[PDB]
Amino acid sequence: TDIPWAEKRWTLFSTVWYLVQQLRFVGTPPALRYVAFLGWRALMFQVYAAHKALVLWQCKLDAGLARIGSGGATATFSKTMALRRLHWRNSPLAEALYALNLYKTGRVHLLPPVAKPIPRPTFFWLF
Amino acid sequence: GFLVEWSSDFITIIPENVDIYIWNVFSKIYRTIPLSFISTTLG
Repeated sequence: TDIPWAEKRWTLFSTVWYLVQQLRFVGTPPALRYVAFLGWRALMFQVYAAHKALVLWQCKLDAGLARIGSGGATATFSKTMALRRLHWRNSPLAEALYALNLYKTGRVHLLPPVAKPIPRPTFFWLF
Repeated sequence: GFLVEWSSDFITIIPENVDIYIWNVFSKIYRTIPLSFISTTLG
């Protein structure tokens, strides 16, 4: 009941994606799809574990960088930024500008605004 | 006997059950053609 009229555009890209999807849904038996589903789940769990490790590492790294920045005492980090990194709410430019702000003025609590969601790209009858 | 069949229409004598059975068997036989074709022609 709530589909945005932009997911219902008929374009030349979508009449081929239709064939890809119709293969996956009607031309493949549900048992092989189930096996692939299990495998993909296991893979995603491994990837999430890796990403969490990396996020904690980033927290130490920036807590260390704020020390150079302030030159003196500051050693903490921002938990807000850790949680925002875990949920993919930063653009790469925001990360770079935060790193620079840390390196130059400490100021661990000044955070870039937030990333906005990407809109669906459309060209014409083409895609 | 044989004349009531030989002298009437044939789609009204035959039930729909047999048409559904034939269609089901045919459908089940030829339903793996897209995946087979795709996997053949792609090396």
